[PDB]
Amino acid sequence: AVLPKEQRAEAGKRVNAARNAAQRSYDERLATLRAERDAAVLVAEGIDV
Amino acid sequence: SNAMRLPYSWLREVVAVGASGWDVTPGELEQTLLRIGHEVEEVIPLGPVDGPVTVGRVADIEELTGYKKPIRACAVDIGDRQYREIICGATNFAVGDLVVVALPGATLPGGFTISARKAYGRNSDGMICSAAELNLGADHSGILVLPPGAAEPGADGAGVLGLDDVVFHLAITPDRGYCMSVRGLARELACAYDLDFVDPASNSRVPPLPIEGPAWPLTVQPETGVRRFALRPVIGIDPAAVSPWWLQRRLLLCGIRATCPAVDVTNYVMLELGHPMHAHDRNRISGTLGVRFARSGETAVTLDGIERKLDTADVLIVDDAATAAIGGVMGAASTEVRADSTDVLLEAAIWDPAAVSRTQRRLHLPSEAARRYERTVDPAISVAALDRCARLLADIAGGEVSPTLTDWRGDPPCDDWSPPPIRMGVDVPDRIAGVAYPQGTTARRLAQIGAVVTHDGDTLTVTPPSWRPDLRQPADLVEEVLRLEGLEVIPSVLPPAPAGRGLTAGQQRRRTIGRSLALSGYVEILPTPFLPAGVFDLWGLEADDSRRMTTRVLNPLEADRPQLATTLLPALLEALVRNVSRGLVDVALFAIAQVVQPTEQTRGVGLIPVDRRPTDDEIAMLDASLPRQPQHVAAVLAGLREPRGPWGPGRPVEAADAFEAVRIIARASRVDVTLRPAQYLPWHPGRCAQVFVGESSVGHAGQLHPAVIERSGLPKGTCAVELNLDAIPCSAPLPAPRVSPYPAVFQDVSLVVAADIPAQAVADAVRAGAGDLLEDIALFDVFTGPQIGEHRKSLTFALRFRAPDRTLTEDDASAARDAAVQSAAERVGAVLRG
Amino acid sequence: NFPADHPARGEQDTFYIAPEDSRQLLRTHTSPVQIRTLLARELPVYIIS
RNA sequence: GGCCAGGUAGCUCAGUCGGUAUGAGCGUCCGCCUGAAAAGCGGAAGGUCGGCGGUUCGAUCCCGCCCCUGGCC
Ligand SMILES: [Mg+2]
Ligand SMILES: [Mg+2]
Ligand SMILES: [Mg+2]
Ligand SMILES: [Mg+2]
Repeated sequence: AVLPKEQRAEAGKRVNAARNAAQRSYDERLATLRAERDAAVLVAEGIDV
Repeated sequence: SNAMRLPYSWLREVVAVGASGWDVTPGELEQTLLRIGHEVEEVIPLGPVDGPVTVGRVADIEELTGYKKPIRACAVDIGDRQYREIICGATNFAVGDLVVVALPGATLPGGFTISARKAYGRNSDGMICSAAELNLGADHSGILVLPPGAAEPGADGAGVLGLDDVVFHLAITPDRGYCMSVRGLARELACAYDLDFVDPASNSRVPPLPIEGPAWPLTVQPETGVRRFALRPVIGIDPAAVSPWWLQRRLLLCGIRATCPAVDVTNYVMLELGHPMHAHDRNRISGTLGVRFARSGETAVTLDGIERKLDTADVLIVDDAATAAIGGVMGAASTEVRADSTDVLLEAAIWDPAAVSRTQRRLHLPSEAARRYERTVDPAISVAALDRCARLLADIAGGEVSPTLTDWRGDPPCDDWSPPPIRMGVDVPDRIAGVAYPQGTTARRLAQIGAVVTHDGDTLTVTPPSWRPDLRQPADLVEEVLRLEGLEVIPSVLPPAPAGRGLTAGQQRRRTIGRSLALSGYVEILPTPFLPAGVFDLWGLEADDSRRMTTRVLNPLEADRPQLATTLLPALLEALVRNVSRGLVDVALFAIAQVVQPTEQTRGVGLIPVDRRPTDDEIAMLDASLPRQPQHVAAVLAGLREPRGPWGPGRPVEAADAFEAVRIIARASRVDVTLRPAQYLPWHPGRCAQVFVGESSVGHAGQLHPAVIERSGLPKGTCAVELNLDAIPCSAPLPAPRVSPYPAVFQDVSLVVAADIPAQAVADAVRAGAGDLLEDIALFDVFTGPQIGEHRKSLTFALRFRAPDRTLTEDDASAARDAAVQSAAERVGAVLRG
Repeated sequence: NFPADHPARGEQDTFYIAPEDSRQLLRTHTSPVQIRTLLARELPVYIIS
């Protein structure tokens, strides 16, 4: 926002590419960790019903 | 809709023709209308005003510039030698117009006192009033302009406006289409007050105009259901003429805006007599007028300028060039009366009520004409209403009535619109009412409403009038007599009901289940049958899960919630979130309702004739066409199950509390259940039990899956239960306990098993081996210490042995215990603790 | 005794079951339960629903 | 059916017509504190700004369609 108007297009494009790379890694890691939780829920928290 | 609005003054005038001097208070009129069956939605008195409210004439206008909005400094003639200077922000008037002036000292509704003001650098000596400021009508955009000749300057405003009037807003039931007019309502009041009625549609009140030849060539396809179609011209009307104030005022108080004399007259006569009327510019008609069904893909532009997609069941009026009207719904723009129209062809038609209903609902056009035609219009008054229109239009617009008339009345022509006669015993209304009416009551009341009545001994032959097509059966005639005599005369006596069987076992069980859950701390809710959007996606159910096979509503109140519930849990979870989100975090809810579980695609059954009873096969077919709808009981829990207090911090909800809910329901149903580990969304796969009665599955209980909890925004640890009550058979046990007077023997037994062995399986094996000497068994210890071994557990049961006919020795009890130990070794692999 | 294509039945706005013209709906009153009882039970009938 | 006005945190609501909602009151959490609490003082977390697309380097904000309430037929 504080950057000059002439520089916002170039810099903003590099920020979004880095931001999307981090967001991409987070999304799949969240899915991986959720899948592991769902796979381990039956045994780790089982009870005698 | 069913709304009928009319001013009392007009209703009184029509009643007073046959009952000179008739006049009742609005409170009594409202009660009389209610007593005979007409719902009064609102009674709206006009005004009131007080002080100097007078008619004025705008004699000059000075435009005041330099302000936000255009402002006018007006010199207004109020009938004396000193014109008043009045400031007004409205722009809908010109020099020479008649207006209504409230002078300083006047009081307008409500409590608005008028005084001289200093506005826009000028001195305003009063105000020019709008219809809304006078409580005459709703118009507030501009001020009220009276038509030329309505009064002279200086005339009393309240008198010219008739502000002592009262407007009645009625809701007419769909069996009384004849009451959507002053004619019908006045006739009803004449019946209620035993007055002589002069029919405003009769030849004495509307003397027939000459009939010297046809008015316009016409072809009618009788398959359209049109019963009558009449035409008469009025030539040489004055384009500059405007309807007189008495006519524009009555239209306004009935909710209709005045536009021009030709249209105003057709609307006025429609309100007066109940027969819709339409004015065509005859000079814009090209060739023969034809009444026919619309063809596929045909369209027409109605006089509102909107193009209408037509159906082959829509009835039209057409000429050689274009469509002239959607019959009984709205006229077309092609023949519409315009400001320069000078020759008019008036249309008085009777359309098929069902055809109009279908057409107007498809096109969303519930016009004043359509809602009358769909409730049936009296076909006998078509030419009367036509002649009434023609004579009134010619008078107020300076025209001439043409002595020509076209009047199609069917092939062959119908010269008598009498419905079929009805035979009824003279005492039938007395029997149904339980009242012995005075002699001749039934015949007098039925003649009052317009029927022809003849006596054949004890049997009446009743021919209803043409405006009462709702009178078809003796029961219809009974209602007429009873409502006019007043339902208050009907006594109150209890019927002779037979000895009943009371509540069924299922109805009784539902009460007992609800009492037990409530006493155990559960709060009942009423579950909504519409599923939250995408709830099964939140649960992660498979695409082929039977709960996804839902019945869907075509027109739900929320377009994203059309499906009906196959399970009660979504509605319970939604109520749990409502409670928790508002600060009530420790909650236990339950519900008892039906679910909707279809077994096929939505399949309908054709209409079965209602003149007979449906056969048992037709009944079973109607039942088989419906989705299965069994009764369920369900519950949800979150937060603390036991509250904190001076005993301690309380106890959070756990899966065992859901299992206990199952046992509460089971004890209330007097059935034995078993619980077995299961996997079944949305439950936690390690904390889920499937519930069985015998070998039949009846539901599930336990803790909800943590992923479902996260995606659904539920409290952590939320637990749930759902059982199918229809799958639980109604039981009626008859116990015969035999209390043994001999002492018992107490022993405990400790057995080591694999961790996956259910404790109930160990108890079952112990019971099977111990035999009949075992009176009671109770688990009181589950030990997984280090001396036991990994993936194993020690269980200790308290055993109570008692013989029915002797005292036992310790060896006798130990022998039964040892057989229970061997039973457990064989069935669950148990090892005696050591 | 509801007439077809009439305000006595058209005004009665009803939750109809999809698709259109399926002749299946959510009941607008418990009166159909009374109709079912008259078909199944011998007269006289004194029934609450 | 109209051009509008509205959907924003767990609740009730402010506020932004492009790159931080420096959001409020209450709700949740931490510290001091208390035997344990709460208030008080000092601090944090939490919204993907109604849904789906589009424009754009980038949209709570601009455009389209749709869902749900209000002004009102
Ligand atoms: Mg009747
Ligand atoms: Mg909110
Ligand atoms: Mg604190
Ligand atoms: Mg704080």
